[PDB]
Amino acid sequence: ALKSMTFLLMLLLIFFYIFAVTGVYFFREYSRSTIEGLEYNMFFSDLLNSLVTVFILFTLDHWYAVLQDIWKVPESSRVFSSIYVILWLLLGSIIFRNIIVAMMVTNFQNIRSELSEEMSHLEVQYKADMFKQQIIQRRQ
Amino acid sequence: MKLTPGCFLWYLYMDKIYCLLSLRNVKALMVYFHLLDVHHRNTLNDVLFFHFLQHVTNLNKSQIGMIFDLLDWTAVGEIGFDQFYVLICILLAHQDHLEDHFMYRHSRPVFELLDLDGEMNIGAANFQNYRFLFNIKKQELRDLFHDFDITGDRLLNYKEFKLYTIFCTDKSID
Repeated sequence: ALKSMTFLLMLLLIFFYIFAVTGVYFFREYSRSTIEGLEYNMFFSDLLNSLVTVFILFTLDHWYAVLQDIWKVPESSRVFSSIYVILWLLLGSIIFRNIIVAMMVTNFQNIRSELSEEMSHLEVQYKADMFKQQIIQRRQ
Repeated sequence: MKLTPGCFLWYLYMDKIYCLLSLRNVKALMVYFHLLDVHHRNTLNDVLFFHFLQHVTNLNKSQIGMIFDLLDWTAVGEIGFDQFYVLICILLAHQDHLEDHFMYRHSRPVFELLDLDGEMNIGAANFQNYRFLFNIKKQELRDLFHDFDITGDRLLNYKEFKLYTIFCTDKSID
């Protein structure tokens, strides 16, 4: 399986890279604001913090609460930012989870396929062996 | 008798399967085997076999040990005189160009020498042992194995091996 992980892994990490670096300077006014009462401020502060928080969005834990904690930013009619992060989390999570489970069950499929063709070839060889045993017996 | 009827028939088969039957080749092989076997107990030690191989063919120690292990099917730690004669006939001055065709012709069964497992299937380890015994390129051996493995299960049947040997002999003759 991990040998078969060739291109999908770098596709996953490069989508992570592009989406994280896009979302760095999207909720910039979340961490860079003068609001005293906030507790998810550090999530969107640094580039490494951006990687960690978009990984959190990828894992999809408390995305509701993350969105309400970013709602303390002045709502600019949600025209670009909230739809961007929601689309990113949903698309990335479902597309990558689905693609990995699909390719893993495909790996199981061809494992069983090569196993079954091996037993079929063994059965064909056994039939040929038994037929040649009849041929040899009649040849004596 | 002329050194037993079994060896007489073996010499007759060798003369029928080879263009030249030489002169007292079996007698020279028996003399060398008697010289190697100090105790004359119809067996030779691994050290004596390695010394004889290094003195005659100048083979490597690992190659000599692998050849001795392949020849000693009984796994008793010793090599018999018949096994030593069979190995000498299989070598048959392997540096010669016609020796490659002689090895391609192999013997009457011409399958058990390659099939060390004996289950009518030759694996990658057996192919590597054959390529160590007789000089052949790794890429050429891989191509030959890929051509022989029609089913893709990496197993060589007796009929497929015989057909491949016949095709190789026909290509070499033509």
